[PDB]
Amino acid sequence: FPSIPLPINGPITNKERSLAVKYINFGKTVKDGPF
Amino acid sequence: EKAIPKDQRATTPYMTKYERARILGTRALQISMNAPVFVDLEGETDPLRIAMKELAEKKIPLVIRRYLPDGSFEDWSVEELIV
Amino acid sequence: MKVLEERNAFLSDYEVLKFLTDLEKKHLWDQKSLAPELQGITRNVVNYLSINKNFMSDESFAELMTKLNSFKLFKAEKLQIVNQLPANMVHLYSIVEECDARFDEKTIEEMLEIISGYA
Amino acid sequence: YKGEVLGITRFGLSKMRDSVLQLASFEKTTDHLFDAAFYMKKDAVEGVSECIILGQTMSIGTGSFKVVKGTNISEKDLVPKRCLFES
Amino acid sequence: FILSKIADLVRIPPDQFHRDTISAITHQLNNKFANKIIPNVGLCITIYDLLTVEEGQLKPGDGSSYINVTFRAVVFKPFLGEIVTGWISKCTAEGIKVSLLGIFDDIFIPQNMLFEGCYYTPEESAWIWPKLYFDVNEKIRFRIEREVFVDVKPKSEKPPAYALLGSCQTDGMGLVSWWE
Amino acid sequence: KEVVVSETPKRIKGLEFSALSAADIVAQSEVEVSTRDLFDLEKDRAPKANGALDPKMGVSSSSLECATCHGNLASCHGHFGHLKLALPVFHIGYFKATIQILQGICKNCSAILLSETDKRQFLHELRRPGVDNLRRMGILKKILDQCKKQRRCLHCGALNGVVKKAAALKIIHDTFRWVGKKSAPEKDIWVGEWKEVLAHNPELERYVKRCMDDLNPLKTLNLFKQIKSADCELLGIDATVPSGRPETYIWRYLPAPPVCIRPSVMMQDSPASNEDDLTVKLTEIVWTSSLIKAGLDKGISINNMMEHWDYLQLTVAMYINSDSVNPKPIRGFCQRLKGKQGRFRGNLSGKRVDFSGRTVISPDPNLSIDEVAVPDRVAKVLTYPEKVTRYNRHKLQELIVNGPNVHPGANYLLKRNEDARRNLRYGDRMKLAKNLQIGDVVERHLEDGDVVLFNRQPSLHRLSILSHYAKIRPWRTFRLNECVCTPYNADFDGDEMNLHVPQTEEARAEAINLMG
Amino acid sequence: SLEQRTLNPDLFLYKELVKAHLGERAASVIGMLVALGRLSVRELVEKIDGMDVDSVKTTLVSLTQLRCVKYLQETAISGKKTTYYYYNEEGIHILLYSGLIIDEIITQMRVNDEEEHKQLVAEIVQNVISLGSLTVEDYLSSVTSDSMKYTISSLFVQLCEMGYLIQISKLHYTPIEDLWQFLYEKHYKNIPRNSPLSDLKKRSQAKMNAKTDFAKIINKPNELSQILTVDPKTSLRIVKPTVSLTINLDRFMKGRRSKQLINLAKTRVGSVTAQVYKIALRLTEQKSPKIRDPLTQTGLLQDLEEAKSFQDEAELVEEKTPGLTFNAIDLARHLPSASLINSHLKILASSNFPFLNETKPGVYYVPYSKLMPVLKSSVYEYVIASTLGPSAMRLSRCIRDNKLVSEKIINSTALMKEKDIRSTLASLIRYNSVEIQEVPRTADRSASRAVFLFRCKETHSYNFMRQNLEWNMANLLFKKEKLKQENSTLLKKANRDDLLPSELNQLKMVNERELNVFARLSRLLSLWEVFQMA
Amino acid sequence: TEGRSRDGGLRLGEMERDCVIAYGASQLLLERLMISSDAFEVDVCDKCGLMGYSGWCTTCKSAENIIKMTIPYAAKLLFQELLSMNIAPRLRLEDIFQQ
Amino acid sequence: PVCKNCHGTEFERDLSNANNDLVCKACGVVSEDNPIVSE
Ligand SMILES: [Zn+2]
Ligand SMILES: [Zn+2]
Ligand SMILES: [Zn+2]
Ligand SMILES: [Zn+2]
Repeated sequence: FPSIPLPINGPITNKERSLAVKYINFGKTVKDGPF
Repeated sequence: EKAIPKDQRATTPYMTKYERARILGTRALQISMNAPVFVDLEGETDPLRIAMKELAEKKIPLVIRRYLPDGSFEDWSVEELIV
Repeated sequence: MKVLEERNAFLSDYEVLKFLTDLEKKHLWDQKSLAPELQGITRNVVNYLSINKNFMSDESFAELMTKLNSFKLFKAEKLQIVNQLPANMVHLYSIVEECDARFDEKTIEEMLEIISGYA
Repeated sequence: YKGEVLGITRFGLSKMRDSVLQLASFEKTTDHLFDAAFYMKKDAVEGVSECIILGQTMSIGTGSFKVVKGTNISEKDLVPKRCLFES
Repeated sequence: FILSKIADLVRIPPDQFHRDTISAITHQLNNKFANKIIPNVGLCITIYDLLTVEEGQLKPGDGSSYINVTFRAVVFKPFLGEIVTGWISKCTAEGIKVSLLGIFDDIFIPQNMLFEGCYYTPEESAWIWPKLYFDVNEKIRFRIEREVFVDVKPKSEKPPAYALLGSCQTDGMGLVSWWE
Repeated sequence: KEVVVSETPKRIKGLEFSALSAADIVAQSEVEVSTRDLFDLEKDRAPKANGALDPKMGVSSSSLECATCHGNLASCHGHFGHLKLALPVFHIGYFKATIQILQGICKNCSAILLSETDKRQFLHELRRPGVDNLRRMGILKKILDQCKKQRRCLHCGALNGVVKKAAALKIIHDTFRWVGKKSAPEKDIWVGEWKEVLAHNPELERYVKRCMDDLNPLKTLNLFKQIKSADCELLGIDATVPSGRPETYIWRYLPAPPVCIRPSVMMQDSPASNEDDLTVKLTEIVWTSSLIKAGLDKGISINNMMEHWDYLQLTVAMYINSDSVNPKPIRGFCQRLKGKQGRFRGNLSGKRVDFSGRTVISPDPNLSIDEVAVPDRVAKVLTYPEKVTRYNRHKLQELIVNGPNVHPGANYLLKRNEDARRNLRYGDRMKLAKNLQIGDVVERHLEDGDVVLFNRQPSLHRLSILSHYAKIRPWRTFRLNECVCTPYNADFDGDEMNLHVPQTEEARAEAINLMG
Repeated sequence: SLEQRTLNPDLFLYKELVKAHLGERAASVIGMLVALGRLSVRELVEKIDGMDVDSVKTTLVSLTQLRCVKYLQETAISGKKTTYYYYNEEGIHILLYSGLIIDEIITQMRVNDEEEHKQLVAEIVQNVISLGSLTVEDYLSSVTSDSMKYTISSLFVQLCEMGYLIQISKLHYTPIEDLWQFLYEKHYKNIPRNSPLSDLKKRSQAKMNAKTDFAKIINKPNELSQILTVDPKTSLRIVKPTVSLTINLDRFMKGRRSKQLINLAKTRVGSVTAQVYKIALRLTEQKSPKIRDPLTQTGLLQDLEEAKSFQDEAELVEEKTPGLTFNAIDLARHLPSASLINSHLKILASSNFPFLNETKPGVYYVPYSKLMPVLKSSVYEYVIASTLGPSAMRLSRCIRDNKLVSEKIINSTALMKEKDIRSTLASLIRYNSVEIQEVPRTADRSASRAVFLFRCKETHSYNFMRQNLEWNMANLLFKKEKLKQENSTLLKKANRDDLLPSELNQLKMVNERELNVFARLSRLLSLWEVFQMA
Repeated sequence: TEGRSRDGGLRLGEMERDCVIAYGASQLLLERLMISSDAFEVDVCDKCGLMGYSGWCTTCKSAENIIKMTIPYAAKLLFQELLSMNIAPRLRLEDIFQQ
Repeated sequence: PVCKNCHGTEFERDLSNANNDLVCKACGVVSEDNPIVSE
């Protein structure tokens, strides 16, 4: 319903798909931690 | 802030002007909803007039719970009141 | 509408007949006036469990409960096996687990004659 | 009774009692409504002139006390049917 | 066959003032709690006793007597492993409609704990067996694992209020006449 | 179903007011009124497409049906519609309170004009338990005195002067308070931009001391939305509710009231319906907002649309309170809650009621005090509900067989299972007399023994009303005993008084023992 | 999603980010703190509903360890001591930026190649801040007795003494305004009675002494001479082992700032000079002017005679600091030729973008106090040129140099057709990049007898879109955990094994779509972080 | 409706509301201002308390927390046109019993 | 238009007793009382 997106809508590159790995295991570290 | 027994009873023992409009007010609705009355009625109608006759023998099966303004109880059986 | 607690205690299946037997008493000559909704449900309970018991005094019920619950702590299942296929040990094998490797004594033969003596 | 002698005008009624359904029942109506929800006020319904329009049992007069029925029972038959719990 | 400490208030019509209190509070709670389900508890049958009762209050618009009380009643919660012999009244092509005859019939129990030759044969049979068949109106032994409780009404039959889970994992399951 | 249903009767402890959010409007509305025109030229009876007297919004007639809830007029409680404004406007009720919310805060960084160790002292006076409304707004007077006496802000150092009305209904901020030092980083940039435009069209120098930067309803929403929630309680509004943010106090969406509030009255001089004042005020704003929304999309002049956006700003402030016309005046919301019996005296404090009557008075000595005499032609209209019991079963059976043409009779009855009423002038009575289930209620006429209230209409004091017994006489006028005339100060010169009759049993008892 | 898009400031970001990977009991407590400001635990209890008094303290000590809030104590004279609790602005940024801390360590530290701690130094950054505060003895007591611990212990002095691993204390852990309070009256009570003259000048005595100390107190954690232990046996250089430390974002934010400038370099110059500009900046990343500027955060920012003094000395810090003014003879050896490093640096002075602009002949240094507003003016304009037409880029720049333009001269300065600009300019009114100035020809602001002037208004024009991205940072990760609410029956199974064939596919389609999220979260993170240079 | 040809019905005024209140009466004042004249049946919600129709809340579309009461029609109609401008009469409910 | 028990189709507005109700001749059950006139 709303138009005009941001210009950053692109296929993920191999420069940062390894960087996206470091997020999800960081959340699995802390949430499976003490708290 | 709870029930108050007979010893620490510190208000009037008197059945006030607003009591006999409410007790008689709520009794006639019970009569009109087919609750059985206790007194020796003759042929009467008019469920109010059967109530204020039955008040004269002091056989109301009720009890008034007066409130102190601090949210505390105070109880008085309707036979213990005098008019 | 407040539920304070759900599982206060248990109640044995004799009182399911016994307390309901007195409920069958003061209900205007049940089952024999053929010549509300609460009546029809409350008779469907009493007949279903009694046929299982058929196909008595409460004292003789009581001492065979004392002999049975010889467990250390894991006993509570003695309440549910009171009328469920009497005189059958392969029935009792599939009810409680880890008893085929613990009841290798003369207990499990002694428990059989109590249940068949109840029959 | 609130520290200073004050009239019975608009300016006076704003300083005695602050119950916004009663003040709207007075002369200037909407000027006490918008600024009530602007500050997000909160009043219980205990005065008489707002128990009228909500339509509830009035707090005063013969609406002070309540009517309680005798229950003609004591503890003499309030024991359970406790029998044969676990053995 | 267990008790549950619950509390609720109950009204009294004025024409039951002539009858005594304990029978009156039992009667009006019976037809409220006769053949009813309880949210997240189970199926209440009949009021057992009366623990403690307060004083009767009155609503001024109605004029009847309204009373609150605490009491426990009987409710059928066997166990999560209870052996029981029910009956049957229906057979379906993906499971089996085994429910206790006499009381309630809102039960669908599957067969997910049995062997590898289990399907439907439309010849009044369950399936073809690798053995005495079983049919309507006879004692059929089945157990219980779980139950599902939902109390949501999406206003705009499969009644989902009180449905049990059953299986027939061991031998002798499907008919009680296979043993004894 | 086999499921228990149980509820207790409940009460209302007290109201709390709030402004509902800009997102809850579409949450509680369910239709939308984008289009304009009220009646389609289909030549149908109820021609309404989407944005009109909409049949799934409500129904303003007796012969149609509400397509949302259901029912014609007995059942439909009405439903709200919502609009969508093109670009925001001010709220005329909050217009007094939308400038107190701005005099405290910075016009550049949108922070409150306080120091840190000073603001912590103030809201301490909010947190103590003993606070009533009279001093809670008392300390809110001091919090806006302290801010406007402080010239420059705390986060970007920007200048901040004063802001007030422009005596339309827009507000302007004077950021110019120089004392004797004009060497300010605000002032040098102000002249630095201004001589650039004086190069061209240089006729404009006589306006400059008048001209001043404004705060339109678009940038004030962007100024309110910038602010943090931490300083909210210091200037009146609080957090912990979804609608507590202070951007909701100006319009962005407005709700449409259900059509029972604005009934389509037919004057019955012509087969066209004369619609009330309130629809065409809401109708003309969806036309202005639609052509503004089309105006920026195709492209229209900024010197043209700024008065079209001034128009609905002036127009929506008339839908609420019609005193801001700056002048056959249209009736508004604020024009009917207040005033000479609009609401709160003519419909909510003092109401209009059923079961009354009104004739003139004439004296009579021969009847006792407490005994008002009621004529019979009014006495077989004013009925009284009365339940059936074994104490009075033998009377009601003889009374119901009389019927409503002889005097001691009834008019209506309710059996237990039926739900509406039973008319007694129609159908068979004697067969209906025979059943008379014991839990039922009939409506007998007034007879000698019931309870009648009676008062003069100009009521001086508390004792101008009092209640009497009734007894029926075959003449036509009200008669009372003479000794009670001195409270009524009657004078028998053509005045008339009314009579009342309660219709419960607990009011029948209370009227005697307190007003006999 | 209209419920959320309307009544939610940055609180909609802060509430869910601690709700993302941390317990749910603590997401509601700091939502109460940010909403209501500051409060004690004693009256925290009735603001929330459903958390017991001790259950707050267990929840609050759970949130304390990650350094996500900041307490402060004041006592009553007749009363006991009370402890207020604030919200920490940058501690919650750490678990926001937590993915990007990992990728910078490898990129700043290129001295090692195919090391056996590639797994471990990325684990150590995940091991220094995930548990919260951390000291030396807590990681040698792991399962590894030695496993060359002396290499790994001495690895950190290379990794800590470059910065951004400063010993933790109470200084950065208590707020700055309240830190500025109790040192102000102490120097105000250092001067007693009987110094009578110029009472309005005697307030400056504590005020000038505050600035000298307030720089020294913030330098105490920056003081690196007290985090060393030169061990005379078995070692050459090691940190003090009894030191509790965490990450410090101050170098990281400056390092992220230098990551932003090289992109602006690669746009305004080709490939050869962009490689030159990156090398010289890395040498001066460890000591730079502060990006947060805590001295301008709070204080006497009201009056212009001091508000100008917050950048007069701050500029004078930048050019007169010995640790960055490079002589352009050091740079030729660090690249993997004294004429070329003059020639490629000569054009940095020629361009009108003031980086390496002004200098003393022979030395060179880049300024920041007159640079990053051109960076703020750079990333702002092209985003407008992306989200709508490039004609809107043309109208924006026409109002930049020409201030307060009317509707006749826009056709004289720029040149497009007349009907098309109004279908473009009005789009820029709606987003608060252009403004309205009104001039009345008649009395009482009569709308028809008026023309309408414009302005840039450089301060409102950024603050709109910064919250338009903070909400956009907050909107997309709501679809992260909401996506985890469905398909929850198998992620519990996928966390249990450590295998149905058809169910494995719907674990992949919920995997590459959230893989797109963190890439789309990173790209607008850089477009946002430029608006923190205040 | 006012008017003899409009089939009448009397206006019980505002100082007549002042005339009853001095008698201390608290029951026939309620019936003559709600029951005999203007009685109306409203089902209202508990949480986020504003009105709803026959079986819903239509702002939290759950239709569970519904508590039936009765109020005058002149009190319902205030609670809608006052909601037409942007102020909300949020209702809050207690039970009568267990004082 | 259709009664609730005997399903009659004719309704006769009685206007003698100032009620102006709606009721059929067959059985005597009212359809809708309290008429709503548009003033
Ligand atoms: Zn509807
Ligand atoms: Zn500012
Ligand atoms: Zn609700
Ligand atoms: Zn009929």
